[PDB]
Amino acid sequence: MIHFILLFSRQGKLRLQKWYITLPDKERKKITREIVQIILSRGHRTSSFVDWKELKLVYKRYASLYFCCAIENQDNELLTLEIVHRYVELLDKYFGNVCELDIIFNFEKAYFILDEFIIGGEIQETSKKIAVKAIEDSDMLQ
Amino acid sequence: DRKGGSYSQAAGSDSAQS
Amino acid sequence: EIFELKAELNSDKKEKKKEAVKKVIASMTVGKDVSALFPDVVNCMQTDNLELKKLVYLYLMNYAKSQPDMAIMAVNTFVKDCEDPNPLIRALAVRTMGCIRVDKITEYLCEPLRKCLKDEDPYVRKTAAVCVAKLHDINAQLVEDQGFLDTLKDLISDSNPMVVANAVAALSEIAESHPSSNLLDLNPQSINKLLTALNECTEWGQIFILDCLANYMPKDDREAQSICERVTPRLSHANSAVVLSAVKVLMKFMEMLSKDLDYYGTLLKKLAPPLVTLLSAEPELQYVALRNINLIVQKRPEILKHEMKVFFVKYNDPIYVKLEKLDIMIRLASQANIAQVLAELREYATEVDVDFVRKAVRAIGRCAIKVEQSAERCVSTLLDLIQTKVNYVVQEAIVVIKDIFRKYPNKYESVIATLCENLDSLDEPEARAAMIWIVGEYAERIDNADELLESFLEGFHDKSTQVQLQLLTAIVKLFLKKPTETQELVQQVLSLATQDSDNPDLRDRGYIYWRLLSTDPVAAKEVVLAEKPLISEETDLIEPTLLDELICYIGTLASVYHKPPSAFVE
Amino acid sequence: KGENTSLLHP
Amino acid sequence: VDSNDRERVNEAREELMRMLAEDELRDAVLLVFANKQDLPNAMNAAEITDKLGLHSLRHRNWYIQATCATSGDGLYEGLDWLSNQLRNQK
Amino acid sequence: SASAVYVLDLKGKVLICRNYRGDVDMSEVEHFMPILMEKEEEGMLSPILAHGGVRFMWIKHNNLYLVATSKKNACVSLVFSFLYKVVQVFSEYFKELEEESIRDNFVIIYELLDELMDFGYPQTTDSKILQEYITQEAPRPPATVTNAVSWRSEGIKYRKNEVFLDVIEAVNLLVSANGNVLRSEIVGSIKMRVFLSGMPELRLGLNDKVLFDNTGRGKSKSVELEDVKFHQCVRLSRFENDRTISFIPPDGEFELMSYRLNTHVKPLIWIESVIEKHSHSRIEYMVKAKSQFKRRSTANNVEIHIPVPNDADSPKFKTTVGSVKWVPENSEIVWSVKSFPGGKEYLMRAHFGLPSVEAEDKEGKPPISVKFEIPYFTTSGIQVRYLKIIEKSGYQALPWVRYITQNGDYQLRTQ
Amino acid sequence: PIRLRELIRTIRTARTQAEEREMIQKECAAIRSSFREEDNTYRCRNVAKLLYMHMLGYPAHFGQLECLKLIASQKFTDKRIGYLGAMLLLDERQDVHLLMTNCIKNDLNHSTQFVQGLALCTLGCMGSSEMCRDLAGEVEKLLKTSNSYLRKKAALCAVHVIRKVPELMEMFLPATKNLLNEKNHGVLHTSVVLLTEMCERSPDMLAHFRKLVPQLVRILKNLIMSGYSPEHDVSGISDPFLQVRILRLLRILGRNDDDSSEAMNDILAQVATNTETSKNVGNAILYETVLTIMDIKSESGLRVLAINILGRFLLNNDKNIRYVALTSLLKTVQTDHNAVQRHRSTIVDCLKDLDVSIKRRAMELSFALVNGNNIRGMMKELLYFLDSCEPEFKADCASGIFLAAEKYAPSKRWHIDTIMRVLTTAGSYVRDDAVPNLIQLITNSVEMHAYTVQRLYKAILGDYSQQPLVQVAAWCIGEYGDLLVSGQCEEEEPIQVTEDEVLDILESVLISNMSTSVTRGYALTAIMKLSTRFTCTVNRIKKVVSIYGSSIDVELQQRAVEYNALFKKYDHMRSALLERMPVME
Repeated sequence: MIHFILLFSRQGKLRLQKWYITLPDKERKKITREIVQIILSRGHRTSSFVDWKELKLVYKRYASLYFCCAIENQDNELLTLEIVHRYVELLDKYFGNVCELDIIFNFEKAYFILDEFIIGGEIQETSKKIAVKAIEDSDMLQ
Repeated sequence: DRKGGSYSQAAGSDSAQS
Repeated sequence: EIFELKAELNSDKKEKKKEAVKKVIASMTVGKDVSALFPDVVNCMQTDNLELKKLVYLYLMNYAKSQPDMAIMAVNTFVKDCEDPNPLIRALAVRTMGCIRVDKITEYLCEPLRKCLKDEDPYVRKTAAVCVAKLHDINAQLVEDQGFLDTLKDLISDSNPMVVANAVAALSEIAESHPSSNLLDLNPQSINKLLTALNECTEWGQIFILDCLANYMPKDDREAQSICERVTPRLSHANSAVVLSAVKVLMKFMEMLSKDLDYYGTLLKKLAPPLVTLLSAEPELQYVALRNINLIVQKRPEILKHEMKVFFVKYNDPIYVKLEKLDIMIRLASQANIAQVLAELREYATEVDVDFVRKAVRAIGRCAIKVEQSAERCVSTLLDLIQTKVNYVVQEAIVVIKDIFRKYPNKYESVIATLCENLDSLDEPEARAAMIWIVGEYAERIDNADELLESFLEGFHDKSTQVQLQLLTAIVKLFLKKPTETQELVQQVLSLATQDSDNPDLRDRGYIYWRLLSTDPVAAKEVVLAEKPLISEETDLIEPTLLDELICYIGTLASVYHKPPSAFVE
Repeated sequence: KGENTSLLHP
Repeated sequence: VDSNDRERVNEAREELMRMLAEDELRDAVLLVFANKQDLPNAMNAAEITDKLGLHSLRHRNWYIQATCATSGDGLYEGLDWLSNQLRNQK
Repeated sequence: SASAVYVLDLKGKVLICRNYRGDVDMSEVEHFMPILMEKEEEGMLSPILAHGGVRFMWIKHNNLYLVATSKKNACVSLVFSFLYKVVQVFSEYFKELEEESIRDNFVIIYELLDELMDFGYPQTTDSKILQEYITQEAPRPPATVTNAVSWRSEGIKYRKNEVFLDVIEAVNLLVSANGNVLRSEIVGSIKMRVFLSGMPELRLGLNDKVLFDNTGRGKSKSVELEDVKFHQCVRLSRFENDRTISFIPPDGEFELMSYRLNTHVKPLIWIESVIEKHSHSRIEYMVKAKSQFKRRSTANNVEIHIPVPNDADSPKFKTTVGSVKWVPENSEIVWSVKSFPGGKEYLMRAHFGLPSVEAEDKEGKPPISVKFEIPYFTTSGIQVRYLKIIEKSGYQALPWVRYITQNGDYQLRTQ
Repeated sequence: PIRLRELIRTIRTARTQAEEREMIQKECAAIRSSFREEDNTYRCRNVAKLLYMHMLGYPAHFGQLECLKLIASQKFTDKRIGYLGAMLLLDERQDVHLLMTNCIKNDLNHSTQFVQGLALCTLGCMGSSEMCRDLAGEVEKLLKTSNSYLRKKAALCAVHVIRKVPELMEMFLPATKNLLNEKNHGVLHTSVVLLTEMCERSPDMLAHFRKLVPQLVRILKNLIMSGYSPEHDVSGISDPFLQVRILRLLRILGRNDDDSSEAMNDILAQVATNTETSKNVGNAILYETVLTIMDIKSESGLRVLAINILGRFLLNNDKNIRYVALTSLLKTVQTDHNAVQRHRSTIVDCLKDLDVSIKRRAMELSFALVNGNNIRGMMKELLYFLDSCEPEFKADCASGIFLAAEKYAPSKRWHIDTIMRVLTTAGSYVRDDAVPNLIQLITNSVEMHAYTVQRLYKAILGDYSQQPLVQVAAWCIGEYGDLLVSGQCEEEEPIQVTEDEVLDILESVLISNMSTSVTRGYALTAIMKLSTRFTCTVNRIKKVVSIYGSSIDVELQQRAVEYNALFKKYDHMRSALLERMPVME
């Protein structure tokens, strides 16, 4: 189960955040800053995996803004990368040529996609087109 | 006119003290 | 890009050369490694336009360490330009020659420096004064071989007081790196001559004409009185550093003055206003002013004894000024303004800066410890702050009460009753240990001391080492004082601290306590529950040896950190 | 800029 | 109110008094509704008011109304009284 | 003894750097930003940093941090004074201090930086004098820099001889929450804008208490200036000898003297404010402003800032005189009054809402700060007596000056 | 009512943090003003602006009741905004989520398939320890339905409730029975996740959940056979998410049984060779299969294939592949320990790699692979790595070296020498908690005391700023002062120890400013114990103890007073309680 997901920019600004653990706001704010500092202080050949406080923090940035996750030390690590790639593909397909501008302005759509795709740190839909159809049906309802 | 008080002319020295 | 720029700079039109120079200057400013075209800009250097020569000189100075080998094609240009009738060009050439950090170039630059040393132009003399020091910094032996010290010394004996100040600054810089062999000190005639130009020097020249006296040492009261008679007017200068330099000089010269004369009192009374006016400077200069006051307060505390209201921190003051304000108030805390200090500290405990709150608690504790006439007021303030239910405030107050009870516990038995039920759920290691020590040492006014220690004995094996030791001491003290209601508690503590306790010091203490209890419980009253002597307070006053040298280092980095000038430089 | 660029460029 | 719970009547009165001890709710008039008006053990429209001491509510416009949950009698009168207390016109 | 005077930005980019000694590597600036971030996030941030054996002492400008590296035990006060002089020069040459001028005025900025300081020792800082040898739109340097008088260029000629003075008052008040005033200091400031012909030697004379006592007139109204700080033009020896204020004014507006003395008189404005803050329900602001100043004077633009709740919403203002505006950016009740006659009394009764849910962290109690500015009113009672304008050529000067009374540190501690 | 896009554009125009705060507050005041008026039309925009501001790092506690009001609304956009606000600004510690239980229950039976989905997602993401207690009844009702879009949400909600409430899993056993025949991949994945969670929660359902092993094996075989599919086919891999879940379920099942391990052996053998690992999906599938096989009692031939796959992956230049291989090797440390020794050179080479995660994994593998025969050889490599370790990896290496030495130390002299070298080389990296372990180890050994005492004396006179080394040396001196100096009652020939420098070192440590008040206590205890153990220099430490009784430390002052009282009034009983402490494990 993914403890949290944080879409952060290369400049350090966070564009998305979804934590599955009930933590205090000051603690959450400190954790986010520490994750940004650790990820922002890492090279391009660090394996995209960090064990921060017994949690395999995996980072795989496909653009200037990066992505991060926090999986428990009981599952595979490449599965997190595959889930991140699937989520990126779903986000690109739902909007169409997803870029940085559409993420800050359309964060509400990203949150809804994340909710309809991953719930509770676990996955909700293994496919990539059924989720798109469900999101389109939910949005077209008005 | 001017905000903060009108400017006033000043003397040259203490005429009362020579 | 680079090829086009090189072609433009290797052209015959000045309208393209000026633009190329501007682009080269902007690219380096933009963070571009433009050292590759250093030999290409060298050809377009000797130009009649003055707006372009400065850019070339700046590029050469910034591109001198990177390409020392290509720098050998500029000595002739500097030599040719060191004779132009325009003083600005000569001054720029002199300034750029010393800025080049090249070991093979400074050797040939001695002739132009010698020619410009006695120049009639004051700007040229001022530039050469700094150039001589810059050259001596690179090659110390080269300056001595060229014989520039004799020329530098006569510069103080010349007109153009700005040039005199520049020469004095250069001589001070040279002597600072010198091993003190062949000191450039002068007799009182030189000091009088420097003072005669001190009222004519510029804002920056005053600091130079004031730092030289910081090394000289007077031998009589008449010379010191005469020097103070001219250093006093420096207290009314708009430059906040000139005031600081004058104050440092007055403090240094006061080491030879006689307090029996009326000059010491006048000097003391004429300097308080200067320090007070320094407190109203820019926020950045506030930290420096506070450090200077703290460093001077430990030497002559009779100057600013009546200056307490100006030490109150403002609402918009910076954190670095707020922290120093509490220390300044503590250093000036006395029985005359004890109520004002207590009122100021009470309002400082309602802020939001956790570090500021801890500093305020520490300052209140220090003020209570320093003055015993206001101990009851400090205890009442601590009790009221604890009654406000602040986690950080409660933690600070616990340590403050623990420290106060250790110093003046003769009449502190009326506060233990309120501290008995004080939300002991606080997990701070610095406060739980203090509370345990207070309970153990003061287990006479608390009728339920045994019951309160039970809550702290649940996890004594994993609480902490200091906490475990404090609990073991408190339990032993309670058993020695009252062994009726704590008979089983002592056995339980001995079993938990010696059987399941792996702490080496803790295990040794538990074994010693068990041996003392099993040997002679009667002797434990005079052994453990004995009257400790007076606790020596940690004196915040610096050593007189470092303070005497610290007085000479006023307004420098050695004064802000309150550290020796040799313990911080590298 | 660096923000208008696509995430995966598909 | 719940007149069918004698053991909970004291708790309901205490809750009403605590909720009536707020300095923010001053313009809200009292509206006592007598619910569960179907069992013979239910009291009248004055015994409950006397037990709760509704007359001791200074600056409080209270009005007790008995409404039958099973049938619905008295709801219209309570609504009319609430409308008359809210609007002060024709 | 600074090593390299640089100009930073708000993102960590070095807008401009100018090394003076070369004893510090140019790559040390990259660690200044992370060090500042670490210091600010732990409460240990200071204007003087330390990168190993290299210290970064700097001040914060409007948009840039003027960092100046150093390695030896240099005079930090000298570095701060140089930074202040550079800031003043930049303000005098460029009307704004922002990034729009650093990337656009590099042609003159480099020349100014090179000319100002050499080897870490500034030599010329007079903006009016510096405007004659380094321009952005070069002849030999003026003799004023070499001459003793480095603040008044010779040969200045004007059609008229007008000298406008500005006796600006600064009322700083520190009123505790108990109702007593702790820090009540008045800082005088004589700022004159001299426009004369030649090199006049002004001889300023005021009604000083020391001067009156020395003359023997220590019985009338005389200002007891605890601290008098004259400008560089004012001769210190003449003032120290017999309180003689003789100095050659510069060309333009400058600060001649800055008086600073305490005041034991009642405050000009008395602010009686109350807070009826219901717990998470509402709050009341029974603020009463009593003008203790003279009824003949009017305080133009009275602005008494009243810090209201940070989460306050749905505000209502029941005042007597003056517009009351709630500014959510500053989180305070701006009691703005245009004209307040002396002895007047305005009463205000604020009332705002509050969310039911309590806040997560404490917010503190900012002090109430008034913004009164009463023109033509000298609280200290200091009156200018004479101004001896002497010129070798000989001319009839027309001195002028006005007295402006405003608020300085006029804060009031809240309950 | 400004839109979210306009607010984002305005915020993008903010340059300074202080000005950005003022700009955010400009909109926050208007949002508070609109919420205090009970606005119902433009509430979605205000809620979005408040969520953006809270995500921007601004406080939004005042926008809590407005989310509860919007949750119980009737519009769809308002309901979505309320659900997003509850998921983002709502948590278990908020204390305001108690009233949302009624809204969730009301929306749990709604006819709309999207509002109920939003309500279930909110409950799964922000379920509390009490909401699940009153929501478990309705969760099971939606789990027994035939809605494919709702079955996955019901499984996730049940898993979240079981994680929050481990004592409620008994109400889910009769609901998930006969639910492995779902055609949809999402429903099957949710059922597999729920079954894995139930199995990991309690072992009482392992017997009931171990019967359907054949159904899962058949499902995995069918998924492997269906290598082509439009959906769930990523990089040529069919259902990687379902395959990973199936592999995890198979690894978690039959870990201590033979029938279950043998039933899934064929599937593991087929997947260990018939899988394409060119992409990351294949590598992840192979790693999951290897992990499942290593934790299960599979056949001997599966182990050889897993070892070969791990060796092939360890040589991969990909950092992620190297990290996965290191994690797999660390997991398969005790299991198949003999076959892991073949990659000793590869593990050692990972210490010199420029990857922090790779270096940490290599160090962990080296520490876990330390045997009773390779300890002597690996000790030099560990010491070299510690001297050339990262600033944050020095303490971990120092702790691991001590942990390895305490476990399988070849001898007592070698272990003591290694501990002393680590202490002299670690310095400010050894944790203080290891000091009690070192003291216990020194006290347990009763055969080598003179050699350790001489080494401690030699290493303590050079430096004293090492808190752990200083504490260890002080304890060693206090416990073995009878062996450091032998026959030194009076003046003797010049030896390394003289009975005078030992007391001077303790006095300097007590007066040294590089003391944390803990090494000072150890030094004081050693000085006190040196009154009976040492009889040559007597009546000299008493003056120091009397002068040290006025120290600023309350504990230090009490200890000094206690020592002085014994030295001045109990001179005959001092030796009656200075016996050596007992030695325990």
